[PDB]
Amino acid sequence: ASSSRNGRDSNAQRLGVKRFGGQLVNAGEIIVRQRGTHFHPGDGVGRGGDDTLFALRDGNVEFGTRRGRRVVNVTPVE
Amino acid sequence: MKQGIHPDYRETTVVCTCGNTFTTRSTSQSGTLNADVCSKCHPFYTGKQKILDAGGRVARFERRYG
Amino acid sequence: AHEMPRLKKQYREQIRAAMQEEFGYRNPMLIPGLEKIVVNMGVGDAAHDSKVMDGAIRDITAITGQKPQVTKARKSIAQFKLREGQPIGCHVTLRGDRMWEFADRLLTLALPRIRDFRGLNSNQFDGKGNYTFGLSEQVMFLEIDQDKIDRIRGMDITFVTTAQTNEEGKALLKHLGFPFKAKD
Amino acid sequence: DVRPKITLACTECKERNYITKKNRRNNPDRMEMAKFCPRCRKHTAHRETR
Amino acid sequence: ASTLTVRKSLSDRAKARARRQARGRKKIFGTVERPRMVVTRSSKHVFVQVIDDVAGNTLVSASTMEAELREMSGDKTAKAARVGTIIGERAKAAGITKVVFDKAGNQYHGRIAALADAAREAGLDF
Amino acid sequence: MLIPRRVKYRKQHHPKRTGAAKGGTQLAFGDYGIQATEGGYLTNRQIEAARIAMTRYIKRGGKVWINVYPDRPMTKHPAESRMGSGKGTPEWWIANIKPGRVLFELSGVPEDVAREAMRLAIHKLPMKARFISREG
RNA sequence: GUCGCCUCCUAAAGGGUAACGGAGGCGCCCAAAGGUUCCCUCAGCCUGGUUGGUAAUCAGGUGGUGAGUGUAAGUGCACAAGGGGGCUUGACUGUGAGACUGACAGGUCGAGCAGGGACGAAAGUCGGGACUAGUGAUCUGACGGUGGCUUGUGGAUGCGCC
RNA sequence: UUUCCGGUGGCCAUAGUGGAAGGGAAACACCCGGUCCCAUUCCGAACCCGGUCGUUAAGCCUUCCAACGCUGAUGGUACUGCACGAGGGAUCGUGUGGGAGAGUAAGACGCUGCCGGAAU
Ligand SMILES: [Mg+2]
Ligand SMILES: [Mg+2]
Ligand SMILES: [Mg+2]
Ligand SMILES: [Mg+2]
Ligand SMILES: [Mg+2]
Ligand SMILES: [Mg+2]
Ligand SMILES: [Mg+2]
Ligand SMILES: [Mg+2]
Ligand SMILES: [Mg+2]
Ligand SMILES: [Mg+2]
Ligand SMILES: [Mg+2]
Ligand SMILES: [Mg+2]
Ligand SMILES: [Mg+2]
Ligand SMILES: [Mg+2]
Ligand SMILES: [Mg+2]
Ligand SMILES: [Mg+2]
Ligand SMILES: [Mg+2]
Ligand SMILES: [Zn+2]
Ligand SMILES: [Zn+2]
Repeated sequence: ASSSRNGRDSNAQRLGVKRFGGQLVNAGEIIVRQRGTHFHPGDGVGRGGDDTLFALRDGNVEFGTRRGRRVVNVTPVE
Repeated sequence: MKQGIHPDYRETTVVCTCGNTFTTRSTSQSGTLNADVCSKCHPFYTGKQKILDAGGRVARFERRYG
Repeated sequence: AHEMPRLKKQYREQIRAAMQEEFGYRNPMLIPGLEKIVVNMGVGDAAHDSKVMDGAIRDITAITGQKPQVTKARKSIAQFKLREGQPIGCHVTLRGDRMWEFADRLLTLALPRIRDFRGLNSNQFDGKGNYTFGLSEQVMFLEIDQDKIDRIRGMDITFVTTAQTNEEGKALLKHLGFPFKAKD
Repeated sequence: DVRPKITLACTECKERNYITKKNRRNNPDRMEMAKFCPRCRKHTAHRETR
Repeated sequence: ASTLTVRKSLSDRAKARARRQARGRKKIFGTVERPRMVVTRSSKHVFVQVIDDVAGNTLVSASTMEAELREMSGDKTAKAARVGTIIGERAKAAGITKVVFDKAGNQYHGRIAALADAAREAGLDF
Repeated sequence: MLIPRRVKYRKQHHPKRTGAAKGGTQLAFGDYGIQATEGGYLTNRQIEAARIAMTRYIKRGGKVWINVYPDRPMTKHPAESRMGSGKGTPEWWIANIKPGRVLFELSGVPEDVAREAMRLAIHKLPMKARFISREG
């Protein structure tokens, strides 16, 4: 007969948004795993080596736009 | 400018061999310039060639028959 | 020395007066002028040896008076025996008084002593007042020696002028003084 | 074989502080680097071991 | 008026300086702790503003257009140095302590450098 | 035979057979049309048979348009073989037809001969179809 | 035929999801293709020009991303993460608040701090590479350092730790 | 206070692209030089410095144009959560909630904050 010349898939990477808008986070909490900057780091958000976006401070996550970039901010909690 | 990068360029006397001399400056070495012809000495735009063309078919007809 | 080149003074007085009277611009700083001279040399036959490039550098430095921009190959082409990064051309940009004196020396000395010289074409305009022409030889420039040339080479001389249209650029170059014929 | 592992040791205390890789054709000779020696407590010159 | 795109039909120097300014602003941002010191350098004057970019409002500013600096005899670099001294004095008056310097698309050289060094002499922590 | 010059993927999932026609529900080329009232897969051989029927009836007058192209490859399992061992190779080329899709257009021919030619062509298609016109 | 890893689709707009389902890649490479600082904009098209032609090199206009990205694909990047110049070794040592992701072994991101450095005028950035593959637990043994232990004591020897 | 204008942000085309006309008081800008700090993988073109002469020609700014591009309802339709129903079958329909894309009418020749200059 014949055989299948496909069959290989990589393991699941479980990317995506981990903390959504208005969610209270600690400093250092990961907000989104991503490849590239689909989201950019905003105010109080840092970007990791693998483009992970993490909270630089305590507060609430918000998603927005800064200039032309789609950003994630962590607004300090009042 | 920089030192030790460019060739020597000093004052120079020239001759155009057509009653023309100038006080330009050129890259030559320990001597003078002797050029064949200049622009004002040239026969192009002073009108001394008048080549046009030679297309007298009827002119040659009349010269060699009449 | 401290003396404005004769071409520059003649340009200013005669040519500015002529363009003001003949084209009649409504603003004083609209009269076109010579922006720069560009001497290019495609040295494409230098992928196999580098001494011909020493010759090219010497020839065009003596012609222009400044060291050239040696340009490396942009992209590799196999139809061309051409790789990437090998320098395959050299050009000199003359601006300021140097452009004027190079233009004067070219006009008075270089192009008139071409074999069976017949002027230069006036149909070589790019469409914005800038006029380019090519020389198949480099031996007309009498400021260089004769019995020590390595190999035959040519160049492209480009006049970039601040002339909006082709007609006033042609007028500018003609009034500066160019051998212009009436043939194609 | 073509990109081997090379050990960088301090030129002061001969301490095999670092290990990295090179090409052995692009860098045929031993590599000098300015690394930090935990023993010498400062930045010293490190050389590939021979 | 700050559109993210560089407006076309701008002159070549204007386009280049706009690109340089936008690239400089990528890492420079003025907060209350460290406001941004922007020096706008034209062919005649230097206009300095210290800005809290969070609120988008200028805290203090100085220029060669002020009354006590039109008559002052000096060079362009000397006038820029006097402007740097004045802006440092005004920053100390308003309680700024430290600023982050923004060359606004120009090279840190000459008039801008003299302004920055004078502001540093005045007591600015940068 | 209508076969594409090339396709990006030769092994594709079956086209969806759900929903009314997404586009091409109105005459755009000819004066009369065949409109599909049922969905299905229209192979290139059926398209060719219908085209031959119309073209042979109408003879020399007018033009015929095929609004649907069979650019969907359908694979075939190796014959007499068990299941598995990969997907088969393409065997048929189909167009995915939905109710209300104008399949063929006809022009330059009066209404009765057009009606007869399109009746002949419709008797070749695997789905139900009807003759349509531009409101006369 | 396949067996581990990476990318996309199937996968039903969080994540996950199978088949001998559909496509491809990896078992590296780079002392710069790493760090930092500064500068630059492309491909394509049109026109003019010696060799030179569609396409080497030059000039003017137009062109916003269709070029490029070490390497598959996807997500990104023109603010460039793409092109170039200068100086460099952070391709660090001791750490790791807090998190993401797996039954677990494990995989991944990480603020702030000290030491000693690189670049910058500074702000600052740097614990390799735009990101995600380029990898192998434990046992056993080996080499360098250190000197904690050593069967009566001192050595030796052996072991331990990194 | 107001008007006009020079910088510096925010929204990131309702803002742009294109066309027509007009303006420069301070400012801006081209512009004039290159001696000096500094520079071009050649060039004072650019970067940098000294001036502010000349000029509003271009940048910039004001106004007009819906032209290209951009924004864009209401209603309907597709689709769909839940509950059902029909057909021999691909598949289809209804109740109850949600509800596009396209298209149409239409909007639109930017909105706005701070600093400064001139006049008021
Ligand atoms: Mg990184
Ligand atoms: Mg990494
Ligand atoms: Mg349609
Ligand atoms: Mg999903
Ligand atoms: Mg789902
Ligand atoms: Mg399962
Ligand atoms: Mg390493
Ligand atoms: Mg922790
Ligand atoms: Mg992984
Ligand atoms: Mg430190
Ligand atoms: Mg890089
Ligand atoms: Mg065992
Ligand atoms: Mg014992
Ligand atoms: Mg350790
Ligand atoms: Mg709409
Ligand atoms: Mg609606
Ligand atoms: Mg709608
Ligand atoms: Zn002569
Ligand atoms: Zn050491």
